[PDB]
Amino acid sequence: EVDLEVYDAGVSATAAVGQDATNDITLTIEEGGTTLSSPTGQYVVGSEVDINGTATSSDSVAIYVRDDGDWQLLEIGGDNEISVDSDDTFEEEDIALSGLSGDGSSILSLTGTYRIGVIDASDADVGGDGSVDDSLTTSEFTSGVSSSNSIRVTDQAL
Amino acid sequence: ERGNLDADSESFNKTIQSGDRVFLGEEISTDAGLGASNPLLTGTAGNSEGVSLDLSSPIPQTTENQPLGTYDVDGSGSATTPNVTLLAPRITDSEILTSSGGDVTGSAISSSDAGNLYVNADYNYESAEKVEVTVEDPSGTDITNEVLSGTDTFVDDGSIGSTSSTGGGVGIDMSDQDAGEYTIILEGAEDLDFGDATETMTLTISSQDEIGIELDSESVTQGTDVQYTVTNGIDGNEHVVAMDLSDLQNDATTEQAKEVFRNIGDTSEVGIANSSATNTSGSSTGPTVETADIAYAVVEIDGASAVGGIETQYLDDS
Amino acid sequence: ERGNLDADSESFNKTIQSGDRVFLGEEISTDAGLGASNPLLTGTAGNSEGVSLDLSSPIPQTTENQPLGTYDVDGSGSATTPNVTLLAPRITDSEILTSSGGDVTGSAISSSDAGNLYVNADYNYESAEKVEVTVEDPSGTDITNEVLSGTDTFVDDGS
Repeated sequence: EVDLEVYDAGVSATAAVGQDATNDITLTIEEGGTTLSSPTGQYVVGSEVDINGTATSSDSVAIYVRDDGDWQLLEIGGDNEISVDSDDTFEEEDIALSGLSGDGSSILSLTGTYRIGVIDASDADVGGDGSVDDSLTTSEFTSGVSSSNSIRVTDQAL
Repeated sequence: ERGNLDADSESFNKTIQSGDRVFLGEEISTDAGLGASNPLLTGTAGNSEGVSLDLSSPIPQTTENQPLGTYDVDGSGSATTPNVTLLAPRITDSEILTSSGGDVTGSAISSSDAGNLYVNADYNYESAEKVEVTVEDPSGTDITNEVLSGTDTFVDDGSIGSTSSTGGGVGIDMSDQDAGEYTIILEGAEDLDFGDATETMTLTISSQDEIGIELDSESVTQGTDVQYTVTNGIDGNEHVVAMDLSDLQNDATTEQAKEVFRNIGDTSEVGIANSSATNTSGSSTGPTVETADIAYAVVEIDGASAVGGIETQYLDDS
Repeated sequence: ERGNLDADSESFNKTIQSGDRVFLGEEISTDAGLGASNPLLTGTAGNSEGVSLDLSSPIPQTTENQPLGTYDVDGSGSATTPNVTLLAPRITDSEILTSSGGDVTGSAISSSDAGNLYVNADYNYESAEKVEVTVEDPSGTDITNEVLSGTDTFVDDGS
């Protein structure tokens, strides 16, 4: 909870530290939920799917995949980010997760149950150039605003 | 002084001398000058003859009770002695231009590039009063001190097209502000702020969301022309809309592929291009339909969006 | 030149000479001519006497602050010397006619026969500036370059 205190007219800045406020107003500060919707539940290996989700307070978002270790970055392509509209919603076209180049995609190639999460631009190369180019660990991924959901990949039969 | 206002770092002066000019809404100063040495003035000719001009009081407006013209001390007569001509206050042209030119008024601009904007105007009243600039947020609050960058809120006469702070014009750094539609207000320093002396220039700030494209229809048949619009682009620059030749019908010819994009709208050139050369609609000299691989139409933008068109005729049903 | 605008393939000219005509919305050029040799002008008679005309600045409109009439260098006096008369800009009549006559403005026409249409107009300002033609679709987009056939978008007076 965050408060704002006003003071009577003519009071000085230094002398206003001790005098009580004439009135007040309070507001609450939390962090917005940035979650994914479509890459959840099931995924056929080699298939293409869109990236669907929402982000209340975000400008650039990145998608990471984890399996018994580091969160390997998934190279979605252009600028490795997705913009967010005024409706606090971000979307991407149909992307083949395993098809795309990068070591992040290589984890999802093999059949199993994994985890996929999204993170805001708060990383920014964990400090440095304005680009998402790292493999954030568990502490780094969790420290910023993020969310992850369980995903498993199934075999493809024509 | 008067007539050279910035020479003394003054935003205004009301010490009128003989033979100078006076505007409709002024408030003459009765101190030393032609405000205590000769407070009563009478018209000379035209509609203003006989009518009196009281300098000790504020001057009326809208060309009623104070006709425009030269004023004598004696009236219509044989004397040409302490003297005032009465003009009208005016703002003629005003624009918002980026650091390298390009009007951006009334058009949405990217927040990243909206950091070196300039405001310029031409006004009739340069001898009397400078014109103020006041940036207002969509909520309606004076944010001028936050966005001001230089020139001290005063913009000189002329100086339209001045892309540098050296010339007249004030720079505003609107990059930090959020997305919204903003209004820049221009008006005189003290008195000349009524109609025809003030102008509100609007400005839209919105995210640099990737260039937006929309179609008036998504499900169409062959032969039906479809209009495509490019949205949220930097004004004065040439985009390229591409067409993959794989979607083209196999039995098409070279001249049959150069007419997929029409010259409708803001389109500049149409044709088919390759990694080495291009074949425009002007002549069939570059790559052929089998030789080329892309169909393009370079399109500019005027304002916030530009519109083009396509011919869905001779397109694969997919 | 000025007064014979198409003689030099120019769409406009702002080099005013003595005794010529000037319209309400013009923007005089301060280069060689009567824009640097005599930038200050004063009225002669009628409602325009005494009123000044600043050629170095754009001229106001709607017959306010700039009355119509002849302007001297000396004002109402005994001099008839560098000189400007101020008229008003006007378009009087304009029609769309088929290749063999017949006005078709404001009336539906067949697409097959709408292939040799013409646009004509009469305007007051022929010495100063030509008048442009811009065809707009119902969606509101400039399609002039697609439908243009000749005359280079400039239509002459009369005709």
